[PDB]
Amino acid sequence: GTDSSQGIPQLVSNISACQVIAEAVRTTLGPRGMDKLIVDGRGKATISNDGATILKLLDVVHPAAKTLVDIAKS
Amino acid sequence: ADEERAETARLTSFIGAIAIGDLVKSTLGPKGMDKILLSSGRDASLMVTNDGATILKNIGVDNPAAKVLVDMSRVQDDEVGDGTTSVTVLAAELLREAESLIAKKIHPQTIIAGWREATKAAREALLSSAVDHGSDEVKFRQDLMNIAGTTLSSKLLTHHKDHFTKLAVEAVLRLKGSGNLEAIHIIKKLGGSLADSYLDEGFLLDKKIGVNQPKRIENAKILIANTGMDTDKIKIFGSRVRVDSTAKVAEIEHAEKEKMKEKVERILKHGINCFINRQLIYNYPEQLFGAAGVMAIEHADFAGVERLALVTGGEIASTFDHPELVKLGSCKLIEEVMIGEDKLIHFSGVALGEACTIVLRGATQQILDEAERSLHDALCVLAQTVKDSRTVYGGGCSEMLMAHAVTQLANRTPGKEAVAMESYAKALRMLPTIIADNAGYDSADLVAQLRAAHSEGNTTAGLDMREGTIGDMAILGITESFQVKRQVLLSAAEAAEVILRVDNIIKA
Amino acid sequence: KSRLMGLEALKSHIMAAKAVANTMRTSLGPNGLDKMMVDKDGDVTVTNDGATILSMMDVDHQIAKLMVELSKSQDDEIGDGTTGVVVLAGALLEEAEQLLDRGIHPIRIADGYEQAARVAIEHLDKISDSVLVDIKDTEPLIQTAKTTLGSKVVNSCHRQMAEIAVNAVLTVADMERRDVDFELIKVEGKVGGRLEDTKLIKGVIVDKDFSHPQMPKKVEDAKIAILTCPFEPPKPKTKHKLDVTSVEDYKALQKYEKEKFEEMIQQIKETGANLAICQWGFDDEANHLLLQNNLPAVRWVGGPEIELIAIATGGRIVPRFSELTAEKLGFAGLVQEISFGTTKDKMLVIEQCKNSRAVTIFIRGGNKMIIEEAKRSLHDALCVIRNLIRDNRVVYGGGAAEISCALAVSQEADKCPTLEQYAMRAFADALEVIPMALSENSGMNPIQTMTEVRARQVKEMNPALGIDCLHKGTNDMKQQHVIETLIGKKQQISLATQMVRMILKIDDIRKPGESEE
Amino acid sequence: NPIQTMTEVRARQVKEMNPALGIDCLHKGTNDMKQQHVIETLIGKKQQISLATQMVRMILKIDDIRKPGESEE
Amino acid sequence: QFMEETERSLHDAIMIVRRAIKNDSVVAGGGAIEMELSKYLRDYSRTIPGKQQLLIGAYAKALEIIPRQLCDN
Amino acid sequence: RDKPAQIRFSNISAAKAVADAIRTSLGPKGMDKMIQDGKGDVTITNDGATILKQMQVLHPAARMLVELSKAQDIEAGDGTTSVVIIAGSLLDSCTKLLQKGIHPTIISESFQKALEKGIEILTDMSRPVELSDRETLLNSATTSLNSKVVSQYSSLLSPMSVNAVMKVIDPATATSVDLRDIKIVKKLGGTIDDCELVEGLVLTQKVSNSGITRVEKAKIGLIQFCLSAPKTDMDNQIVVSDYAQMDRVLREERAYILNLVKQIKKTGCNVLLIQKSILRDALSDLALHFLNKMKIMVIKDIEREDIEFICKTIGTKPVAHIDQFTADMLGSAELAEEVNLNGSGKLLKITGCASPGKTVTIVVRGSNKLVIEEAERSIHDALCVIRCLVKKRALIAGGGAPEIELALRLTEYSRTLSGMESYCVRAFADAMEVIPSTLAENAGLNPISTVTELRNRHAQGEKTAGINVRKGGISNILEELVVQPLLVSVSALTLATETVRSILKIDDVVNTR
Repeated sequence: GTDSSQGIPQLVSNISACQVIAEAVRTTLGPRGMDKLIVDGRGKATISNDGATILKLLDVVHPAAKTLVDIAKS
Repeated sequence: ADEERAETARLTSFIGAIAIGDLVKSTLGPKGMDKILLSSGRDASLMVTNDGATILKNIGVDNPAAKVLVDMSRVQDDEVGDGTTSVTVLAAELLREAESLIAKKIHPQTIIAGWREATKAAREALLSSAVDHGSDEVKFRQDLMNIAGTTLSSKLLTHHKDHFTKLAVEAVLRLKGSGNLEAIHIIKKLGGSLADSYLDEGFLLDKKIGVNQPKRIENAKILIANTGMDTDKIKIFGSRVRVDSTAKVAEIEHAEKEKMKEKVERILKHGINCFINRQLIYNYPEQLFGAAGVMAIEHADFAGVERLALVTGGEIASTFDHPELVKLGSCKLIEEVMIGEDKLIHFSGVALGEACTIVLRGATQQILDEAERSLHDALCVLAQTVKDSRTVYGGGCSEMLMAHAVTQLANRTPGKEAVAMESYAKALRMLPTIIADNAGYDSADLVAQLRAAHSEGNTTAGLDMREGTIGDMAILGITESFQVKRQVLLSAAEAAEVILRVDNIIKA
Repeated sequence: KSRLMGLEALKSHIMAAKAVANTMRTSLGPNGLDKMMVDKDGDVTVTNDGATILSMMDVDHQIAKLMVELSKSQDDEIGDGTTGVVVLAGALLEEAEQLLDRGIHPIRIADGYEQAARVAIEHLDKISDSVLVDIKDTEPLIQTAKTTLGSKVVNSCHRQMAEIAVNAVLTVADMERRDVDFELIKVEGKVGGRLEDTKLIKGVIVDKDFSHPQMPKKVEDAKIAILTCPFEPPKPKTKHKLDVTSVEDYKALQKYEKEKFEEMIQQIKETGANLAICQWGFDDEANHLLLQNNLPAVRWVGGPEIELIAIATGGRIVPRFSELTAEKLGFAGLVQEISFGTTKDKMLVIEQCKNSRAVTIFIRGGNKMIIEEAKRSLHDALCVIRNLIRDNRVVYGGGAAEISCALAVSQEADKCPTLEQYAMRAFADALEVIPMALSENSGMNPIQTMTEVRARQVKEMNPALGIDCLHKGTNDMKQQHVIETLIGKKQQISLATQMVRMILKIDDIRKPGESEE
Repeated sequence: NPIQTMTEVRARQVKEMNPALGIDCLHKGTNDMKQQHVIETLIGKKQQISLATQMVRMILKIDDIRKPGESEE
Repeated sequence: QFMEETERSLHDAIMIVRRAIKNDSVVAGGGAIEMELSKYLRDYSRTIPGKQQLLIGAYAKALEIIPRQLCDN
Repeated sequence: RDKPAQIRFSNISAAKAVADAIRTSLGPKGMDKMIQDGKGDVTITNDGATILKQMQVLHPAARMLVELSKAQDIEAGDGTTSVVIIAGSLLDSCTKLLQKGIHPTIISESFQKALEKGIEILTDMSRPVELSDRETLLNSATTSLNSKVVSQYSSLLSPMSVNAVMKVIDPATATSVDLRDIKIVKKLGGTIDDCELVEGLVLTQKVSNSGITRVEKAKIGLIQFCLSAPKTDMDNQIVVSDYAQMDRVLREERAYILNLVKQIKKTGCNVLLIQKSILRDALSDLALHFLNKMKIMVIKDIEREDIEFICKTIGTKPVAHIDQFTADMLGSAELAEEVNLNGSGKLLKITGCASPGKTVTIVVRGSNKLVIEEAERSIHDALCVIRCLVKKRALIAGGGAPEIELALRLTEYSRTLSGMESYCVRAFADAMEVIPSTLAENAGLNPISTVTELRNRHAQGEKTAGINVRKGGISNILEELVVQPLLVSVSALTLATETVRSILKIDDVVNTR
């Protein structure tokens, strides 16, 4: 079949989808700006302080997470 | 994968060697309850085993802790002899000692040193009550007898031990400076005798010699050869590939009878009537090998020719080319002597001398093997009797006495490690405990009284625990080389202490 | 998979890197306790060697892999120190815990440990910085090749293991170049030898011996015929490989290679090289000819080895039987098979007194782990020795520097007003595991044992005297000849603090769980 | 060890008869009832004898093991 | 494990040194302008609103969170 | 560990447990047992002797008894239930005294001196008869042919049971009369009155068809060779792609062999026993056609029994291929006799052959194996009974009845031993008198009257008498026509002795893996 959802439950989930992701890069980016060891595969363990790389590395399960990648990657 | 921590690494260390250490325990010291090996996993069998090394590999040794003593005890019996049963129990006795110290949380360093410290001091103490019974060669022959007396003990043999005592004695006597283990040749077979161990003239050999070929030979001078055939000769012509049809699968087998006949001629170039091709032949070959006048006698033993390569002044080598390459073996009469319904071609006219072949006729191959290690150990330990006439008194009469000073030492000698050294001087006396109660005696009045009876200097006084008593070691003749006592500790000494200090086990 | 951050990812990082240190700190030092380690392969490995533990260790928690790395770095250059940097990590790791538990920020904590490590490695410089030549170094080398080979279980009764190392880095690499060649030093070992069997070979020992000793077992200086040519089937890459079953082709072939191999062997005798090393070596049929030719020559050779026979001997390369010329002759000082008194051990030493470009330090022993024990003995001995033969800069060990380092750091921590004033002082705290575990390895109560050294360093203010590293009763470091390359502690420290620091800098974990590979 | 210890005067019982000697009651290293001087009124032992089987003889008395709902009540 | 962090300085600098080349117009780094802007913007939260002082206030403050994070991380 | 504790019981348990339900024995007791296995397969079982051999037992000390079951067969052939039933009796004494804390080695020690005491008192109550005296050979076998399969036929077998022995028996008292001694061979066909004592070495064998030798002066063959022929032992010059070539290879085969089969006969052979194995097919069956046409008995892939006896009693050796002729090492034969009675069975009768002074042959005949085994099982024990009289003379009663005489007499010596074992020696001296009571076991209700009456009245037979368990009622059991040779039960003691003693020797933990 086909799935769809509207309005605040979706719309809050629309903004709920996003706010989860921005915390990946949250404390990152700097000298005391943190650094991310992100292991997205069993023997595949990746380290970046940049979002775009881990954005490329991480899975995007949301249109938000999808719509976010380029924005930061921009 | 896996990282194991000390507690299990120590406890599994404790349990396995202890679990295996008590397999032969009641069979150790003198004879208590025996040890039945039930084999239910790999087969269905009722088996009786007092041997650690037997018991070791039979039950699963795959416990890495068990592997240690299984290895260490095996190595020890394989070196000094009858050490497996010891070492398997000894470090098992040891593991219980530190296990309290471990429970007391005594520094792993502490127990290591103190035991190994006391390990010296006891073998040191073992060095004193070690007494030369072999000063005089006849007393040494008597030393060889009592030392072999404690070796052949505790196993299952009906009349067999009597042949091996003198023989482990005689293997030394005629050889001048070592015992004969290899000059002695082991033949383990089922003959017309339910119990026999005897001396083999040359070495007997099994086969049915039928058909045309004369079944006896006289004035044998053997041409010693390792080269030959079975159904196909090794030569330029030894291979033919032809099958184009179903008749050929039948025809291909007939041309096999072409390959046997051409070598029957080749033994005739040397003209040698006594020629060992050490590879087998059948009656139809015996039909063919009886025509020429140069016979190929099949399945000649390697060590039996070595047996001959010793006394005859001949040679044991590989392959063969012409009679002068490998020196001609010579035996007065090669004969076929029937034991039961089966006949045995017997290489004879050569009796003992520099070497011995020993044919054991038992009721079972089982009774044949338990005498070998008995012999094998009594051979080696009587080779220990050679250099060291010292026999230190058996029945653990050394153990308690080894434990005597170390006890008295541990108080004095360490101002700390007495924990280990006493524990050392403790575990030494476990072997007497497991037997003396199995004896019906009260070990508590054994390991310590009789200790301070012999350890304060009546050393002949020792365990006759097959009477359930104190017993006189020299009088019982139950004693064995001082060299059989030390290393069985030294193996077992480290058998324990390895897994003691093992604090982790990584697993792939 | 999941994002793990902060105290979550902290206690993620904390487990194994702390937990792994425990078996290694119980393995710390010679009094360090062995560990039987058994594979799923049925294998059994008894290891007090953390570098071997880490190798043996396949365990999870990627950090627990990163130590398998980090020991190997210090393993080659410094030699010893593989295990300590690991057990020091978990020290300053748990040490880092309660500062965050205090509320000291994850990047506050690491740097306080980090700059305080500068003082440490700086304070380390105060112990002994000496520099000497090889022939002087051997004394501080063997006194350390006591410890190294000995902390590797039986230096005992060996300066044979000790002083061939004095030659090893020496011959392959200069003193001052300090370019690490343990790659040029050939550490070779053979079971069936003895630990009392150890040998320096400045050239290459090739295990393959003369086809027959009936042929001369001594080839003269050089005149080695470099041959990549089949005298047995050269696993030739082109064709379908089939032997013949018929007597017809059985005779047709046997006359064929009797012609070529002989005239090959004679062509070798023609090239003027009375040893023929053959990268595709000798079967017996060529060897009868070779014997019939009375030409000393070498049977099957490893492919790169005949090349290693070139470089290590300075040997000029004759590539192939097609390139043959009498001018190019491989170098061998003397070509002979070597039985050491161990006859089961037979190699053919190509022994270069002229051009030696690979120095074979050849050690022996009764069995596998034995020689391995002796190899990693001979390995890290020389590796510690390589520092000291280059710059012989010695700190005396067993926590004698730790207090010494922990002292200066501690006050200077307080002197720094920065938040890390705690962390830098918290830094000086976890240094004490080094005598601690060693104390308990040596079987002593550390908390007292260590402040002995403190009371020592309160007085001494230098590693000289110390506690027992060898559990010998003389509490000493200098005098106990506990002698550690002053480079290595600086190495070892910087390795611990900075690896952890990135572990501390990485608080952001995308994993399905706390740890992962 | 009783069976052991019992085995001893047993041998005596085969060796000797009705030992005025015996096994140590005092746990003396020596075993008599003489050296132990353990001797009881040849009444009392038989007086004691009278008691034992009587009890078993008592427990059997009648066929009634039934209870109204009263047995020990 | 210390080496990675070093050259990223080398790699970053070039990128932003080149970035300093590419656009020569350059301001203070490290979010210096945001607070000003955060002020400057919700200054309109005084100036803008019939409504959206909220929006202008909420717009103004979100600037600061990046370096505030850098402050807080 | 408590395992040696728990298992030694579990050892004794499943040993004794299975062995306890195993006592229905000696008479129409209980009700028939139809066994359908743990795999669900129907068997109908009865008459525990077979059942003892049928016995399929989990647990090892239970498996110990199947052995122990078979142990009595070749030792005696009588009282196999005995050694099986009394197996629990030793197992009894174990636990009770193990409970008592008696060291099981003492209990293990308790077995021999008992076994030393016990079998002696059986010999002390034993009833002397002879090994060569046809009447004493008859009577023991008679009672052992009375309740065994055939009796009317045993009237023929009892003397042959005896007549076989006087050959086999070596002069007067001699260790003699083994199962290898009397040669027991089934013969297809006839009946039991066709079962006859056929003296010397008589080789039962499958000889191809007839036209064979029934004629005197065989050279009895042992032949490891092929007749060397096209498609037999000799190269075929003809390859077959063709029906003219394929018809050619068998013709050259069959036309050739006809010479060797006569040459096979030319040794004088009325027998050549083929090698049991194949050289290719070994001897072609097209060959074996013409071997028998020259009157030479052939069993291709000969059974094991002939090969040995002919190498043993007759003493025959292999001989050269008849292209080489033979070595005349064909054993002594004056006849190859192949008899069909009922018209059934093919045989080799060798008389005029080497014989040890033993190897009498009995040729056991019947319209089926039933009639055959009817004679066979009966005569065999009757031999084995006489065999026991040979191996150990005198007599004891049948069915453990004398063991109660022992129990009384022994318990005293058990008692008067007054040792650590004496207790055990007393405990097991009392574990005998159970056996007649415990065979009574399975049949019925209002039950228990006779149990101790199966005991007491014997104990009140003085030490000389008790109920006859075979025939019924009290007499002097030892000769009532309730009898077995003295040898029979003294083995049952010994046999069960160390088996149970081995259980006391079970310690720690054993499963070989």
